[PDB]
Amino acid sequence: WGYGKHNGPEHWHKDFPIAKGERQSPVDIDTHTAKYDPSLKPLSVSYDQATSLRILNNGHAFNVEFDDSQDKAVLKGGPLDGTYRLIQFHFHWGSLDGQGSEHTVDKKKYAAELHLVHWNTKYGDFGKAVQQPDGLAVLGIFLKVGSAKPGLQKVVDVLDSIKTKGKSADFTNFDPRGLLPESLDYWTYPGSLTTPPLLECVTWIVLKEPISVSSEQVLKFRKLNFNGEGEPEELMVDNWRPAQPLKNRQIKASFK
Ligand SMILES: NS(=O)(=O)c1ccc(C(=O)NCCCCNCS)cc1
Ligand SMILES: [Hg+2]
Ligand SMILES: [Zn+2]
Repeated sequence: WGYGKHNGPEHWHKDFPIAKGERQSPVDIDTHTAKYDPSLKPLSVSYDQATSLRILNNGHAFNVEFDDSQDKAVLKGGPLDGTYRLIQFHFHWGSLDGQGSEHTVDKKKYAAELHLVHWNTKYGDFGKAVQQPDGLAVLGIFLKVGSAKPGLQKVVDVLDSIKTKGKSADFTNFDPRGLLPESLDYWTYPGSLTTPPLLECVTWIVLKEPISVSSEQVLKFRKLNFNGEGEPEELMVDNWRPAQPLKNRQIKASFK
């Protein structure tokens, strides 16, 4: 599977039937139809004792992995019940600034979108979490083009080393707090993974406030390769899945 005409999102259903399920992601967030929910508690993002380990190019994006063998960088509060451990984070971006985010706000697409992945600790491990309806919590954050995001340059500078599919490199002491916007106001709804196996186990928390990154910083994302070393070069761009039908679901807001 991939993002090409012949193996892109419109073909995924052939191997992963759930692609046409009842709670798939991403989706369009209709701000006026969203319901401000007063019962929603505050989001509690605790990244102070976080430990990054490696950065890897998996052929569809690059993942910064974290040591989740202890509660070090966790997510809780908001719509969640229980603690979720941060396992990794990746992005989805476009070939042009006007596209790239998976989720959209009133049909508006951003240049990229960050996914901080967390799994519910009551299920023992990531593999067990994906066998549960409330197994994962992904914190989504939109990227717009403007000023440079300082907390992003360490990531951007390492991309030279992970150009092709399969490469990785040590990436310790990275602080994910530098990728968070000032506000934690969010939209929340029950969805899925946006890439196969597309399992429906995610409680999506998409933040209202976007972060800014320079034009220079996004380009470097576009220099990565989908292919491995010694194969025709395919620039890793447009690695995003379009909005899916909302169906019998309502998006709730933490603000008004
Ligand atoms: N895009 S996202 O943040 O929603 C997202 C987050 C995590 C994964 C992930 O871990 N996929 C690997 C599936 C392993 C489970 N074995 C099932 S067959 C995918 C998408
Ligand atoms: Hg699930
Ligand atoms: Zn993702």
